[PDB]
Amino acid sequence: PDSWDKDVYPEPPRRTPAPAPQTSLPNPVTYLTKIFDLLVDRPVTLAREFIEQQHAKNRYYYYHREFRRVPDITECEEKDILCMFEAEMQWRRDYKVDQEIVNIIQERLKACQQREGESYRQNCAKELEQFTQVSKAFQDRYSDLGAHYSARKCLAKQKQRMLAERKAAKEAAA
Amino acid sequence: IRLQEDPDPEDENLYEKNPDSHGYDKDPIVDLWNMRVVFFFGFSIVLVLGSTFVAYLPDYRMQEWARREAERLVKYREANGLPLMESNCFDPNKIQLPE
Amino acid sequence: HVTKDMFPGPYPKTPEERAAAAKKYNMRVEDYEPYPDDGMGYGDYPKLPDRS
Amino acid sequence: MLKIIIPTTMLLPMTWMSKHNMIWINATVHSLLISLISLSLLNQLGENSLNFSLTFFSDSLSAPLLVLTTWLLPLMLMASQSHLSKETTTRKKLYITMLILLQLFLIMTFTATELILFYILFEATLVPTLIIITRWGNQTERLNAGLYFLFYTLAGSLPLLVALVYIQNTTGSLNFLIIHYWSHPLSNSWSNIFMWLACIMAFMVKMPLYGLHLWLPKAHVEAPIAGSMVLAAVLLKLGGYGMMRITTILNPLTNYMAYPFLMLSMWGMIMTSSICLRQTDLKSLIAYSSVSHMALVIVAIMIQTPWSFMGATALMIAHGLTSSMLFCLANTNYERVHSRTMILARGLQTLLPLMATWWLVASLTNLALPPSINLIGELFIITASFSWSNITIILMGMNMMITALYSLYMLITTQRGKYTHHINNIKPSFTRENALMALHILPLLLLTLNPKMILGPLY
Amino acid sequence: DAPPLTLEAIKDRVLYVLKLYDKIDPEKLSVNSHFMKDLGLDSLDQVEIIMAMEDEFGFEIPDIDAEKLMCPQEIVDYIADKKDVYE
Amino acid sequence: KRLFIIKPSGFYDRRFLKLMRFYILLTGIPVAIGITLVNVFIGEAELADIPEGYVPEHWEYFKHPISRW
Amino acid sequence: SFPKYKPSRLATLPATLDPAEYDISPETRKAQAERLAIRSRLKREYLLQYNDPNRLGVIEDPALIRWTYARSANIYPNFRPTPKTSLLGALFGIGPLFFWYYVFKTDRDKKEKLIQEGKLDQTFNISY
Amino acid sequence: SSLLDLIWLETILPKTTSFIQMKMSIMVSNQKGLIKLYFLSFLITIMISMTLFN
Amino acid sequence: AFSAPAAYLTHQQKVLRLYKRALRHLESWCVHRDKYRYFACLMRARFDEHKNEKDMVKATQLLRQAEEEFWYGQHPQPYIFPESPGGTSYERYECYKVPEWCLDDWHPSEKAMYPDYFAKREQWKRLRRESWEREVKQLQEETPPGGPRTEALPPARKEGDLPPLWWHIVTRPRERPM
Ligand SMILES: CCCCCCCCCCCCCCCCCC(=O)OC[C@H](COP(=O)([O-])OCC(O)COP(=O)([O-])OC[C@@H](COC(=O)CCCCCCCCCCCCCCCCC)OC(=O)CCCCCCCCCCCCCCCCC)OC(=O)CCCCCCCCCCCCCCCCC
Ligand SMILES: *P(=O)(O)OCC(C)(C)[C@H](O)C(=O)NCCC(=O)NCCSC(=O)CCCCCCCCCCCCC
Repeated sequence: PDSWDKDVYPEPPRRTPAPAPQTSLPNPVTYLTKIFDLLVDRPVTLAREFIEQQHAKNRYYYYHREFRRVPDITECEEKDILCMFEAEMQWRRDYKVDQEIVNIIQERLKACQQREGESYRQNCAKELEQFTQVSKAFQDRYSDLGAHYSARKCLAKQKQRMLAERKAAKEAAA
Repeated sequence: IRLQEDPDPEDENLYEKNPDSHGYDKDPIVDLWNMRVVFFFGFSIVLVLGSTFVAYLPDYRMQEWARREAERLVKYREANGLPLMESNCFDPNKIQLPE
Repeated sequence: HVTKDMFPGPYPKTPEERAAAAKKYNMRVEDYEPYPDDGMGYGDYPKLPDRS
Repeated sequence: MLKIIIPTTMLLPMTWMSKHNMIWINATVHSLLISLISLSLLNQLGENSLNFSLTFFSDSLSAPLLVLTTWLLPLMLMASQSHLSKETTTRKKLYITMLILLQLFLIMTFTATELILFYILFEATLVPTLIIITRWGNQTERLNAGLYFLFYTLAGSLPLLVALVYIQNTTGSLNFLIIHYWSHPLSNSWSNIFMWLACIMAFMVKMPLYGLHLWLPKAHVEAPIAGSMVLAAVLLKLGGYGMMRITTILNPLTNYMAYPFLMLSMWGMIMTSSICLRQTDLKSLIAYSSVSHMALVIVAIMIQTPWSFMGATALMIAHGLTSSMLFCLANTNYERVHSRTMILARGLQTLLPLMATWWLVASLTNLALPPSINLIGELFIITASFSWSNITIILMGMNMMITALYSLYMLITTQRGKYTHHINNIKPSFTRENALMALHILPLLLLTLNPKMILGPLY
Repeated sequence: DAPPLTLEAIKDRVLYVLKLYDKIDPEKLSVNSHFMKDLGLDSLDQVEIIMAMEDEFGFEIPDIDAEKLMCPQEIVDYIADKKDVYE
Repeated sequence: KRLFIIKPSGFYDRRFLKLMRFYILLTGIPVAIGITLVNVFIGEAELADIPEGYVPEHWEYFKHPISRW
Repeated sequence: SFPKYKPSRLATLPATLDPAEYDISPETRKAQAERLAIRSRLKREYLLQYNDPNRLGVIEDPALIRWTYARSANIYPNFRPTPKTSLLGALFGIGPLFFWYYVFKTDRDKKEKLIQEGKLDQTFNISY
Repeated sequence: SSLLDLIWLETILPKTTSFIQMKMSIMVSNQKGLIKLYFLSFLITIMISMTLFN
Repeated sequence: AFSAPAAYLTHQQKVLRLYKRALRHLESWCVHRDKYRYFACLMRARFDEHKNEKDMVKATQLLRQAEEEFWYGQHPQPYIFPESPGGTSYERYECYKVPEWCLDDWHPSEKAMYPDYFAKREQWKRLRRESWEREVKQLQEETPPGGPRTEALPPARKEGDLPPLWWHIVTRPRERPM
C-alpha cells in the first residue's frame, strides 16, 4: 500500500504455496472463508466505498512543518541566552527525531522476528546488526544525561569522549 | 454542671421532611436545582466535553512530525549508505579540545 | 457521655489506684492485671489473656 | 494565566454577594466552569514551556496539577455543604472564601516563574489551611494538629528562603528559565552541602519524608473533610513539584547527598505500610497510605532519571485522586455513625450496596491495579529504581504486597461481615454522595485511557 | 430448594425416631412423655436421643440447649423455632 | 406461599444511576453523532507538499478536522 | 501413657487439659459467680438500650472508646525513656537504615567499578 | 506505630525542642521584678561590653 | 444459643459433654454405621462401668484421664454439620439478613408496592410502643438491688403483658431470608 514507504518499512516478498489437496473431503476452511467473504467482506467493502465517495467531495490537505537549521551550542557564546535558546530547542528536536529513528529500527526487528517465525535466529541477523549499531550510537549520545538533560551536558559528554579517544589513540601510537 | 450549656441536638434527617431528597439542601426546590446543575455541568459539560476536547487536542507535541522526520532521515541515510544514527551530536571540527 | 475519669490513665502504683482501675474497666480487682511498667505506653490498660 | 486567575478572584465577590441559599449552587457551578476553562492548559509543546508572560508560565508538570486543583474545588464544595448545614450564612461564606483563596494560591504557586514568587505563594497556602483546620475541625486535637502542621512546614521552609536569596545574590536571577540555561555544576564542599540541605529539607518536610511526617496524621485526621481532601490531593504535591524544579541547580551533588533520603524513603515506605496494617482509625489508615505513596515519589525524584520523573508525576496525580476519594468515603461513613473507628460499623455492603461498589473501586485503585495510572506511575518508579540498584526491587515488592494487604483489609473490615446490630440510623446513600464518588472515580479511568497527559515534560 | 418443614412433619419424624429406639416402649410413647420422669431413661440415654435427632434433621443442637430438651414436644418446639416453622 | 423479602431501599441508588446515565448520555450521544458525521463526510486531510511561496497556518499543519478547528 | 500436649503461644492449652479446671476451690466458684454477675449487669444495660423503641443512633461503647484511646493518645504520656525502650528504638529505627545503606552503597560501588573498568554488559540499555 | 511513630519520632524532633523552649521561657520570664537585680545585671553587661569588645 | 449460660459446669454437665464429643469423634473415625454402632456401644459400656462412683475425687480424676485420652485420640478433621460453626455452610446467609429498621427507610412508592404488609408492620410497631414502659417496670421490679445475677429474663406475669425484651428475638431475620 501507498500509505507508508516500503523502503523505510521493508517487507520480504510473500511466497504462498498453491493448495494441493489429496482427499475428496470438502474443506471446512474454504467453505467458511466463502461464507466470511459473502457475509462480511462485501458489506464492509460497500460501506467503505460509500465513505470514500463522501470523502472525495471534501478533499483538503495538510502539510509537514519544516524547521531551518540554526547555530548549535558549540557556536553559541557563553551565556548568550538567545543563541543558547535556539540551540537548545534544535537539540531537543534532534533528540526526538533520533528517538523515532530507534523506534523504527525496533519495529523492523520485531516484525522480522514474527515473520520469520521458527527460523528467526538465522534469518533476522541482518536486522539485529542494524539495531545493535543504532542502539550503540544512541546510547553513546544520550546514555546518562539525566532528568535535566541539556545541550550543554551532551556537549560536555562529547568533549569527554573525544578526549578519551584522543588519549587512547596517543597511547596506542606510543 | 459547670456551665449553662445547650443539650446536644438530635441528628437532622433530610429524608424525614423530604422523602425524595437529594441531600443537597433542606428546601426541596433548591435541593432539586442544586442536583440538576451539579449533574448537568459536572457530568455532561466537564466530563464529556473536556474528555473529547483532550482526545482531539492538536498534536502540538510533534509526535507525528517527529515520526515523519525520522522516516525521511532513515530513507535518505540508508539510500546513501550513511549510518542511520550519527556517531556524534556536534561537529568535532567546531569543537576545540584543550592542548 | 464518657467523663474524664473513664479514660485510661497512668500505671497504678497503689492498691487504691489498682482497685479504681479495675472498677473502671469493668473487671474484678483480683482478675485485673496491668502491663509491667516498662515505659512502653500501655499505662493502666489491663493485660488480658493472649487468645483469639 | 489571568484567564484562570481572574475568575477565582471573581468567585470571591460572587460568593459574598449571592443569596443565603444560592451560595453552594453558584460556587459549584462556577468552579466547574473554571475547571473546564483550565482544561485548555493540557495542550503543551514538545520543545519548551508555555511562556504566558514574565510572571506566569505553564509546563507539562504544572498543567495536570492545575487541572487537578481546579477540579478538586467543586468536590470540596459538595462535601462541605454536606457537613455545614447548620452553620450561619456568614460562616458558610467565610468557609467558601477560605477554599477559594486556597485554590487561587495553589494556581499561582504552580504557575509562578520565579523561585521566590513560588516560595511566597507556597508559604501563603498555609494560612487558609491552618484557619480551616483549627476553626472547622470537629475534635479537640485540631489545635495541636494546626500547630504541628504550621511549625513543621515553616521550620522546613525558612532555610529555603535564605538559600533562595543567597542564590539570587550569587547568580543574578531566580527565574526558572535562566537558572536552567545558566546552570553550573555544584562542587563538593560544605557550603554546597548545606545549600543542598536547605532546599531539599524544605521540600522533604512538605512531602513529607519519613521521620518528618507526624504532622500529616495529626492534620489529616483532625481537619474537616474539605481540609483533608485538599491536604492530601494537592498540598502534598507542592513538595514534589518543588523538588522536581529546584534539583536543576543541585547537580552533581545530588548523586552523593541522596543516600540518606533514599534509605529513609524506602524503609519508611515499608514502615508506614506496616503501620496501616494495624490501624484502629480509618482516617489514620488513609493518611499513612498517603505517606507511603509520597515516599515512593521521593525515591523517584531522588534517583532522578527520565523514567522516574514520569512515574513521579503519574503517581502524584493518581494519589491525589485516590486519596481524595477515600477521604470522602470515610467521611460519609463518619456522618452516618459519628465515629472514626473502623470496626464500629460493619455490614455496610448489605446496608448500602452502591457505596460498597465505590469502596471496592477506590480500594482497587489504591493498590496498583493495572492499567490504572497508579500502577503506571508505580511501575515506572520501580523500573527506574531497579536500574538504579537491584535490591530496590525487593523493597518495592514488599511494599506492593503490604499495600494490597491493608487496602483489602480496610475494605473487608468496613464492608463485609455482619452489620452491627445496634446501629439503626444508617439512611440510604444520598445522590450528592454518589455523585461525589462518581466525579472522583470517572476522571481517573479517563486518564488511564489517555496516559500521556500526566507523564510530565520528560515524555 | 427443599420442601418446607411443617410442625406435623417434625412431630412425626421425632416420634418415628423415638419409636425406633429400643429402650422406649412404642405404645406408651406420647408427645408429652418425659424422658426420665415417666420413660425411665437417664442422662446418657437423653444424650443419645439428642444425637439421633441431630442425625435425623441434619443440624446440631448446642449442649447448653440440648440438656433441657426433656420431652418430644420440647424437641419439636425447639427444632421448629430454630428452623423458622410456624405452621 | 410467598414471603416478604426485607431489603434496603434501592430506590435512591436506582435514581442516582438513572440520573447519571441520563446526564452522561444527554451530551455524550450528540457528541458521538457529531463525531461520526464529521468523520463520514468531512474526512481527514491528505498530506501534501507545501506549494512554493505559500505559508500555511498551524491548523493547516494539523490533520484531523476537529483538531484543526 | 498417652503423649502430652505442650501448649505454645500460637497453640494454647485447651480448657479440658488445663489442670486448674479440675481443682476448684470454693473461692473459685464465688469468683465465677462475680464474673457472671458483672457480665449479666452489662448485658442487661446493653439490652435495655438496644430494645428501647425511642432510641435512634449508636449505642456508644465505653470499652471501645477506652481501647481506641489507649491505643493511640495514651501511649506518649505513659512512655518513659528506659534502657529497654532506648535500645529497642535505636535498633529498630537505625539498624535497618544503615543495613540498607551499606547494601546499596556496596552494590553501587561495585557497579561503578565495573563501569569504569569497561567490562559491564550495558548493551541495549537505552532506557534509564 | 508505638515504638517509632508514637514515641521516638515524637521525642527527638518536636517534643525535645518544645521542652527546651518551655524551659528557656520559664527561665527568662521568671523574674521577681526587682530593679536592684536587673540594674546589677546592667552593670555586669557594661563591664563585659567594655572589656571583651575592642 | 437460646438458653442463658450458667456460672459453671457441674460434673454431670462436664461428663455428658465429654460423652457427646467422644461419640461424635468416634463416628468420624468409624465411618460405617455398623462399626460405629459397635464402638459406640463399647464406649457407653465404659461410661456405665464408671457410672456409679461415690468418690468425687476419683470421679474427677477419671474425667481428667478421659479428657487426656480424648485429646490424644481425637480425629484431626472431625465431621462438622454444614450449618455448625466449623461447617462449610456456616454464616453463608449473614449477608442476606436485613433488619426491619432498615425496612422502614423505604421510599413511599416502595412502601405502596406492598400495601398489606406495612399495615401489619404498623400494628406491630404500635404493639411494641404500647408495652415498653410495662416491660421496663417489670424488669426493674424483679431485679435484686445489687443487679442482675444471671442473664435469664422473666416471662409476662400479667394477662395483657408481653415478656420483657422481646422485640429483637421475635423479629430476628429468618434463617433463609432471601
Ligand atoms: C454511564 C456509565 C459509564 C460512564 C463512563 C465514564 C464517562 C465517559 C464520558 C465520555 C468519555 C469520552 C472520551 C473521549 C472519546 C472521544 C472519541 C474518540 O476519541 O474516538 C477515537 C476513535 C474515533 O476515530 P477518530 O479519531 O475520530 O477518526 C479517525 C478516522 O478518521 C475515522 O475513520 P473514518 O472516518 O474512515 O470512518 C469511521 C466512522 C464511520 O465508520 C463507520 O461507519 C463504520 C462502519 C462499520 C460497519 C460497516 C459494515 C456494515 C455495513 C452495514 C450496511 C451495509 C449496506 C449500506 C452501506 C452504506 C450505504 C451504501 O466512524 C466513526 O468515526 C466512529 C466514531 C465514534 C465516536 C464516539 C464518540 C464518543 C463521545 C464521548 C461520549 C460517549 C458517551 C457514551 C455513549 C456513546 C453512544 C452510544 O475511535 C473510537 O471512537 C472508537 C472506535 C472503536 C472501533 C472498534 C475498535 C476495535 C474493538 C476491538 C478491540 C479488541 C477487543 C477489546 C474489547 C471490546 C471493545 C471494548
Ligand atoms: P446421668 O444423669 O445418669 O449421668 C450419670 C453421670 C455420668 C452424671 C454420673 O451420675 C456420674 O457423675 N458418675 C460419677 C462420675 C463418672 O461417672 N465419671 C465418668 C466420666 S470419664 C469415664 O470414666 C468414662 C470415660 C471413658 C471414655 C473416655 C473417652 C476417650 C476416648 C475418646 C476418643 C475419641 C475418638 C474415639
